Amino acid sequence: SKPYVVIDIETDGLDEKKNTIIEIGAVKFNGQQVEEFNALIKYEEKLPPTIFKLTGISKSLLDQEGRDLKEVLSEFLLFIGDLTLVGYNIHFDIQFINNKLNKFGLPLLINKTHDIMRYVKDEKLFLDNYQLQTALKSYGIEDSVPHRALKDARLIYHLSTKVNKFLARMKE
Ligand SMILES: Cc1cn([C@H]2C[C@H](O)[C@@H](COP(=O)(O)O)O2)c(=O)[nH]c1=O
Ligand SMILES: [Mg+2]
Ligand SMILES: [Mg+2]
Repeated sequence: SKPYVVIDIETDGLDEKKNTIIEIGAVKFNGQQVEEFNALIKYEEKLPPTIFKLTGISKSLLDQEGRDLKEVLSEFLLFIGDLTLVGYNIHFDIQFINNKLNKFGLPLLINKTHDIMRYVKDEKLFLDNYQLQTALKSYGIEDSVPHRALKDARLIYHLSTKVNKFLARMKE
């Protein structure tokens, strides 16, 4: 019943400093209903075709639909406000987002956070592994993970509504 925002990003690599954000997505429960945020990011580098393999995102898509990262980050800060942020291995997203906020002279995140993966690890002890895809199956969600920011955030949000220990902490 408390508001929260599930966040997810896609990147061109794993290094918060040297790699960059190519898509941001978020699903906000504002206390009454759901709202959504999503932007692809303009990109001037060489996207490792392994990124194309994983996400389906190409240079052509970023050129055609991408938006300036600083502008998008400013809008993202307005969308989340000071609400609790939720994710799946959320430190990955926070490390990238804070690195780029700092780079552009924007405020950094000070939001409280909850990580659905932590709750899954404690509830589903016998999972083969703890990739998001594996966790979803364990809770009766058979969707394939597309590795697109808003689509993944929707799946994480759906998962959040099925993890009782998380819901108990967010109640009231
Ligand atoms: C799964 C995976 C992700 N990544 C990067 C690119 C993805 O956009 C970003 C976040 O992953 P994700 O699709 O699960 O949300 O991390 C890699 O560089 N190699 C990988 O094997
Ligand atoms: Mg992710
Ligand atoms: Mg993703």
